[PDB]
Amino acid sequence: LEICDALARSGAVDVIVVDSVAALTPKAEIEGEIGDSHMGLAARMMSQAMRKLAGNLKQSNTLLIFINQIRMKIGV
DNA sequence: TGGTGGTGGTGGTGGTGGTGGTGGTGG
Repeated sequence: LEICDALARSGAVDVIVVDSVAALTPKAEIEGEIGDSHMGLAARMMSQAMRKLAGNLKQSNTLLIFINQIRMKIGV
């Protein structure tokens, strides 16, 4: 996301794509171990990223495309 | 401040309908 931000700020690129938001691990998770909580870090990271990108995208007139994946909820 | 992610198949029910006639013996 910081590559995306620093690229958009320059006004050079006209389209950016992120191949899946289901692959953007938080840092602490990468260096931790399997089975740890790592509760809601991804959500906080994504919210901050949007809050900080919406408007730099506008100024630079860039179009940013996300791809996602389907998961299912238990207990519904 | 900010949400995650689907498990595992179970047990059989009921019987139908009959077809065809051979061969005379003693004065």
